[PDB]
Amino acid sequence: IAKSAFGFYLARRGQRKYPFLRRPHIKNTHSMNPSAPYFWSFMTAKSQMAFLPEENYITGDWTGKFFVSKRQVYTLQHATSGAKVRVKSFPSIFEFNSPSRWNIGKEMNTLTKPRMDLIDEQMLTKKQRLDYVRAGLLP
Amino acid sequence: QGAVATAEIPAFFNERPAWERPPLEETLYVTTNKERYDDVRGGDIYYDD
Amino acid sequence: VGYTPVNPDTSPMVAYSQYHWHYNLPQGMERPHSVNRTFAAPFQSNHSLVNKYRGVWIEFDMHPAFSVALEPQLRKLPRGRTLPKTPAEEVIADYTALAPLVDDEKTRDLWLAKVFQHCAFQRCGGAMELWERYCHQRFTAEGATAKPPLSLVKSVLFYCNKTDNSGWRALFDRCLKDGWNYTPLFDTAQWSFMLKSIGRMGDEDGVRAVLEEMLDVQADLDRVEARSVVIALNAVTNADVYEFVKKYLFNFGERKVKFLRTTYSDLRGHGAGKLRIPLKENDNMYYHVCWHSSIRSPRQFSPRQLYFDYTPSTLGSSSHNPNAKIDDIVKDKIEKWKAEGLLPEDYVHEDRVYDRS
Amino acid sequence: MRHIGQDVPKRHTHFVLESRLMYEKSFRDCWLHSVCRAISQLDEPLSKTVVGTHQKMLQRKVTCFQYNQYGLFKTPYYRLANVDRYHAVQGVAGTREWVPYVNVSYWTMNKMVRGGNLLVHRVHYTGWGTDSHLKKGGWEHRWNKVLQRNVLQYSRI
Amino acid sequence: AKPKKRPKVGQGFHEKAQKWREEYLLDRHRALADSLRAYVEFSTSKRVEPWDARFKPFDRIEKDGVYVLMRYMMEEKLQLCNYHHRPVKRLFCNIGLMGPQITTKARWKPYRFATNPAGTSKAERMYQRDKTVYTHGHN
RNA sequence: UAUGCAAAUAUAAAAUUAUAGUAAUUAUAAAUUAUAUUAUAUUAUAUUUAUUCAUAUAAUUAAUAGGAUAAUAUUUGUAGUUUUUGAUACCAUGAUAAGGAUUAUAAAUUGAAAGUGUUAAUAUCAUAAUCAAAAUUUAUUAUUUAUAUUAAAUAUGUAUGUGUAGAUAAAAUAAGAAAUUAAAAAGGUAUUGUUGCCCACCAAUUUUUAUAAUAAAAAUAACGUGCAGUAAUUAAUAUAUUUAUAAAAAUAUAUUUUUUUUUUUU
Ligand SMILES: O=c1ccn([C@@H]2O[C@H](COP(=O)(O)OP(=O)(O)OP(=O)(O)O)[C@@H](O)[C@H]2O)c(=O)[nH]1
Ligand SMILES: [Mg+2]
Repeated sequence: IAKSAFGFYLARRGQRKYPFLRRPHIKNTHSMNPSAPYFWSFMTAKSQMAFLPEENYITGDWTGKFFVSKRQVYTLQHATSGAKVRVKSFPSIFEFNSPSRWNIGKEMNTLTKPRMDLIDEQMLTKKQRLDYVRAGLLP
Repeated sequence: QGAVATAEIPAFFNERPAWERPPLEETLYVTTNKERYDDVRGGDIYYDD
Repeated sequence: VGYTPVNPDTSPMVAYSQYHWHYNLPQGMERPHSVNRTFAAPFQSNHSLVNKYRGVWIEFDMHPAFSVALEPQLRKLPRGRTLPKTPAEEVIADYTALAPLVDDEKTRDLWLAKVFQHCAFQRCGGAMELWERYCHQRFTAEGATAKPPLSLVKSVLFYCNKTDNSGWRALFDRCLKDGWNYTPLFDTAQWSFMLKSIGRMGDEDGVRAVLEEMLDVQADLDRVEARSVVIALNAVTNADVYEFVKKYLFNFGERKVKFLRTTYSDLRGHGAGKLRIPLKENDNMYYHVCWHSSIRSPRQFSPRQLYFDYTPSTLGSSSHNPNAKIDDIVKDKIEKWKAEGLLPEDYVHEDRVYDRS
Repeated sequence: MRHIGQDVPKRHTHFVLESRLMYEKSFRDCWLHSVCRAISQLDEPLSKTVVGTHQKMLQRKVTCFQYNQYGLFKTPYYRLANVDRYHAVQGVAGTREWVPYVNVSYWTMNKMVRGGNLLVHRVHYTGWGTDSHLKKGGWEHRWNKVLQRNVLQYSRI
Repeated sequence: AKPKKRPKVGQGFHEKAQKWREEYLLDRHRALADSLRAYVEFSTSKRVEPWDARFKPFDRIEKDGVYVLMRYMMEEKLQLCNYHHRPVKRLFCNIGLMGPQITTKARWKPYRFATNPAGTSKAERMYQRDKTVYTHGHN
C-alpha cells in the first residue's frame, strides 16, 4: 500500500480503463527493460542528432542540487570527473559509486531499476508477510 | 389565478384612474414607503404611510 | 444550497421560475431603459490627460514680416513645444542689443516675453533687470497708464514664479479687476505655478489673496494640480488666514480633497524627495486637511471600533452585573422630585443602603 | 493562511487559479519555445543566407538560449491536471469524469443537471443523441467536422 | 489532531537498496555485453531457408523451377545475406523474373521458425535458445 | 397397561397476587405482521459464448484602483503593522448510483427512489494537493496466438506446454433459438413490536410471618449460564412418575386457546 498525500485526496476507482498513453501518474516501471538490438531506440530520444536535454546542464547561478534529474543522460565526464552523482528513487536515492563506460549515452532513469526486486522483511506485517509467503515472494 | 412570470413594468401602464384618486395626491398628502420593524409573517414588508 | 452562491443568469431554474420569464412565454423586450439620456455624467478620467500641454502658453503671435525677420534670433527662443538649450545670457544680450533697432512696441513686448519664458525655463534670475530697463518705466510706475500685452504679463508672472521672486505682488495687484484685469485670462497652469511658488516662498497673505481671487474669477480648482494647492496651504500659520483656509477648503470637490490629503501625506512622508525643496512641518494644516477629507468623504460603519467601550445601563445590566449601583436611580428620582418641587427643596437624604465598595 | 479565518469552504479551490496562471504562462511561452525547438533540430539548411557552420553555430546558440530561459513552460496540456472550479474535484480529460464544454467533473455535472443550474436537454442514454454528425460517424466524425468548420473551410491566402 | 512522524522505510534498508541497485547495474552491464555478443553472432551466422517447401512456388524439385534460378542467378548473394528472411525476400523482389508471385502466391515460415540455424531438423529448437540473453528473441 | 391401596373440573358465585397478611389491581380481546402455485387456462425458455487484470507525487487559500483621436486633477509613482480561533492528516447532521421475474403489440422505450467518497449549523495544536518524467499486494478487470513484427513526447523481457481442475461471467431488443406455466389457504404472548416480550437459575439489596440450628412468600433497568414459551425450529395443554446447573426434558394416560385440504353399495 503506497503511502502518499494524494492517496487520500484521489481514488483509484478500481481497475478503471484510461485513454491510451494518458494515465495520470506516469510510473515507467519498464525503463530498465533490456533490449540489445534496440539499445539506442528504447526509452531514449528518437533522433541521434538531438541535443541533450536541458536537465543535463546548469542554467542559472545555482547553489547546488541534492540529486540530478532522471532524464539527465550519462556522459563520459560523469565517470571521468569522479564527482558525486545521485538520482532520486525509492526509497530515498541511488548514488553512482561504480562509474562504468558501458552506460555512456543512456538516461539515468533507464539505468536505475524503478521496481526493485528486493523486499524489506522489517516493515512487513504479519498478515502482509503471510500474503507474500502465499504469493511465493517470501519464504 | 397564479402568476407565471414577473416583469418590471414602469407602473404608468396600470395606474389608478383619476376619478377614483384623491385630489392630485401629491401636495395634499405626503407618502413615505418604509419597512415594518415587527415580524411580517407574510405581507407587505415595505408599506407606505 | 450551500456556501457557494448560485448565479441566476446561468441557472435556468431561476431564469424559468415564476419570478422571471419562462421560455414558453414570448421572448420580448420589456420596459426599454434609457439611462445615458435621462442624466448623463460628465467625463471624469482617473488618469490625467496624456496629451495635455502641461505648461504655460504665451500665445506668441506677431506680424509674419517681423517673425521671419527675427527668425535667426527666434531660433534660440523657445518655439511651440520645442525648447532650445541656448544659454540665457546669449538671448538676453541679443535682445538688449537689437531691441532699439526694431520699431514695434508689440513686437518688442512679444520678444521680451519669449526672453522671459526662456530664462524662466532655465531658472535664470538675472533677467529682472530687463524688466526694470524696458517695462517698469511705462507699464507699472507711479500710476502708469499703459496697457501691457497679455502675453508679456503672463510670461513675466511665469518667470517670477519660477525664480521665486518677491516682485510678483506689484504686478498681480495691477492685474486685479480694478487695474489691467488680466486675471480671468490666466490659465490653470499659471494659477498652479503661482500657488506652488508662493507656498515655497512662505507668504502668508499671498496664498489667501490668490485663493480668493481664483474663487472670485471662477478658476478651476479641480483642474488645479493637487501638489501646488498642498504647498500653498502648507505655508499658512497665522490664525486669520488659517480660518480663511478652513472655510475655503469646502469649495473643492470630494475627490479633490481626498487626493489633496493623499498628496499631502505622501509628500510629507515618503515623497519628500519628489520636491526639490523639502516641505516645512505644518502639523496643524496637515491634521486639518486630513480631518476635512474625513468630513467630506462618505462615512462607513465600524461598529466594533465605535462601541468597543460601550457599557449598558445600570438597570439594563443589573442582572448581569454582580456589583452595580442601584440606589443611584433612587437618588436621581429624589433629585428630580426636589427640582420639581413635590419634595421639600434641598431636603437632607441619608444613604438607603450600605456601600459595597 | 494555515486555516486561520479561511473564507473559501475548500482550500483546494486555489489550485484552479494556479492552473489558470499556468495556462497564461503557456500562452506566453508557446511561441518562443516552439520557435526554439523548430530551429534547434532542423538538419536541412534554412536558406541561402545561412548554411553549414553559420547554421549549426546558430542552432547551438539558440538551444543554449532556450536552456537558459528560466521558467519556460515545457509541460504539455494533456499532462496538466484538470480540477473543477466549483468543488475542487480532479478529473482527467478523455475519461467520463470530466466534460469538455462545462469544464467541470462528472460529480459536479450530475449535481448541476439534477438540480437547476445548467440548461441542458435530455437524450437517450444508449443512443447517439440528436446531432446529425454524431449519428453519421460518431465522436471522430464530429471532431473532424469541427476541424473542417474551423480551418479547412477557408481557402487560405 | 497533533500529527506524529511515522517511519515508513526500514532503518537499514536504504544502504541495502543502494548496494543492491549497484550490483544489479553491474549484472546488467554483464548481461548487456553478452546480449550484444549473441545478437551480433546470430546476425552473422547463417540461418535456415525461410521459404516453405510445401507450397506452389517452392514445390518443384531442386533441379527445376525457381530453384534453378536461385542456384544459377542469386546463389552467391544468399550466402552473403545468411539466408535471413528480410534480405532473401528483398532479393527475390529485386531479382524480378517472379513478379508478385513472392507475395500473392508464395508463403514463408513464421518469424520464430525462420530464425533457426542452418541445420536444425527439429521443431523444439526455438525453445533451446539462451534465456539470459536479452536479445529480444534473436537467439 | 383398572384385583387391591385413590372423594373428585362438568361448576349456587363477592377485582389481582399471596397460607385468607407481603405487591397495587390482574387477565383477556380485536386489527395488522413475508413462506407453501397445483396439474387446457393470461405465453414454447433453453441455446450460444466467455473466464491467468495490475499502477497516484516534492505544503503557505482571507483588497478596490479606469491611459491616443474626450474642454486640461502628477490621482507621473493613490503607502495609517500587530485581538483572533473549524471542512485540515479523525470527527465536524441532509443530497443524486448500481441492483431485469408478470399493466403485451399497439399509431410505443428492455433500466427502479429508499441511495452511491467529495455538497448546507456539533468544532478547538493540524501548512499534507498534480504545473510533468515518480513507489503493484490491492475484491469488482474482455489482450493482439505462429507467412512478412520498435520512426518521433519515453511506452512494457515475459507464462510455448492435448482449447486442459475447482469455481464462475454474459446474452432471447436487426436479427435468425419455440409446448408443460405465473395463477391456493395458512401467524404476534410482540406495541421498545424478534436487535421484541418472557423463563428459572446465578448474583445483589431488602421486607413480612416467625426464635425454632425453622420454613414460606414478596419487591427490584443493566450481571452470569442458557434459549424454555410466544404458528417460535421434534407442536402445545392437563395429571402421575423420573432425571437435575437452570429454564425444563423424557415416558404413561387423557386434551387441542395445533394453521385446513373433496370416497353417498367400484
Ligand atoms: O505635479 C508634479 C509632479 C512631479 N513634479 C516633479 O517635480 C520635479 C522638481 O521638483 P519641484 O516640483 O519641487 O520643483 P519646481 O517647483 O522647480 O518644479 P516646476 O514647477 O518647475 O515643474 C520635476 O522634475 C517634476 O518631475 C512636478 O514638478 N509636478
Ligand atoms: Mg425455543
